[PDB]
Amino acid sequence: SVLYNSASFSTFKCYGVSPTKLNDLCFTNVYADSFVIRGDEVRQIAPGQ
Amino acid sequence: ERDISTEIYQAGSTPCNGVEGFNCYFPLQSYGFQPTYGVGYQPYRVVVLS
Repeated sequence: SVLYNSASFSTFKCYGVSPTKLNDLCFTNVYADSFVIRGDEVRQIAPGQ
Repeated sequence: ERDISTEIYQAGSTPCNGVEGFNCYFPLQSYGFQPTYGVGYQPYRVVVLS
């Protein structure tokens, strides 16, 4: 309900896998990260970059 | 079936009516393929004779 279509929380800059169909597939282990932005805006977060 | 009809897809909060960027995309983009590249990637002649 508040995962993807929250519409009021923040941005969701993501890529690669479908941001809608993953709601059905079930995983075993889910990782959580508490870190800080890379430094400029988001820029250097990109494959091949 | 032909697919001539073109229209910008809308699944988020943005209709993407010429406002590309900031979580907004446009399917048609320029590839920028210079000649001296991986000729193995070159498109081939595909024909179907039903």
